[PDB]
Order: sequence, then structure tokens, then C-alpha cells
Amino acid sequence: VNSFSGYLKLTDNVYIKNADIVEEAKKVKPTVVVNAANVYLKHGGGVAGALNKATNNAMQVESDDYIATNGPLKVGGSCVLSGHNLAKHCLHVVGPNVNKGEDIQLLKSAYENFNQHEVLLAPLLSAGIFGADPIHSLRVCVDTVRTNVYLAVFDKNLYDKLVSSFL
Ligand SMILES: O=C(O)[C@@H](O)[C@@H]1CCCN(c2ncnc3[nH]c4cc(F)ccc4c23)C1
Repeated sequence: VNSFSGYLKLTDNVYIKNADIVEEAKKVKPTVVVNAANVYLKHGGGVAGALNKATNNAMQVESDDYIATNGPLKVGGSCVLSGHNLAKHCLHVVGPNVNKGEDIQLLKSAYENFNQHEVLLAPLLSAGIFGADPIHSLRVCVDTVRTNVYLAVFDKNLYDKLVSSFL
């Protein structure tokens, strides 16, 4: 039993809710919140910009130190950093950004990072400003992630769609 509330169950291990991940996160304090990061951990907009804003820019300060030490992530890769006031940990995962021409096959590799964590609150990778089809993204998520994932979808219209077209 865990503290996540109001989700619809898609599979044994995938759940989904119309929610703001920032507000979903501040209430649950999940062990892991996933950020839809870029390779530079520059959290300017989308989920990343919102999450970072909710940390009063502490996420960005920590991220800049990480990059200064380690260099950029790989597309499809991830790193674990602090969750600040939102979660114990933040798993920064780089999905491919279609608006940069990145290969969509890397979306499966991106979701594989979720399997290193027993339970996660997460957005749909490569959705939103990253330009992928959130329905394809949901399919890859369901077919790749084996751990327990709670998907927060900000847009009510999108959500209702994803549900109605799910197989
Ligand atoms: O649409 C984008 O560009 C992306 O970021 C994707 C797709 C939809 C939005 N996004 C989220 N997914 C789940 N919760 C969210 N809360 C937010 C608050 C914001 F100010 C901006 C985006 C989100 C957000 C992931």
C-alpha cells in the first residue's frame, strides 16, 4: 500500500491521473519524482521548468554543479539527484526531443531508467514540449517499465484521450 490517490489502473504496474506533477509531488512526497530533463539539465520550461520553479531554483543550482562535474547526460540516460521539497529523489530522465530531431527509438531506453526504482511519480517522457505523441509515449511506457509508475498528466483533455485510446 502506498499514498497515491485517484489514479486509474492501466496495467498491473502502470497507473495514471490528471494532475499537476508539482502539486501531485508536494502532497505525496514520493520517494522518486521523474523530471523530463534535457542533457544539460537546463530546466527552463515544461515539466522541468515547473518542477524547478517549485524548488525555488534549488534544482537548477544542484543540476549546474552536477553538469560542471560530470558533463551532459546522454539522450536516453538519467541521473538521480535530490528531490528537494517535492520528493526524496528526482530521477532526471532525458527522452528524445523531436523538436531537436532526436531518434524516437531512444524513448524505450529513456523509460528503462524507471526500472531501477521500485515506485515512481512521473510525466510521460518526450511529451509536451519534447514533441512526441503522448499516446506512443504511453505505449512505450507500458511495454518497457516493469516497476510501479504513477503517470501525472497535466492536461485534462489529453488525459481523457490517452485513456479512451488505450489498448
Ligand atoms: O507539454 C510539455 O511541454 C511537456 O513538458 C510534457 C507534456 C505535457 C506537460 N508536461 C507535464 N506533465 C505532467 N505534469 C505537468 N505539470 C506541468 C506544469 C508546467 F508548467 C508545464 C508542464 C507540466 C507537466 C510534460
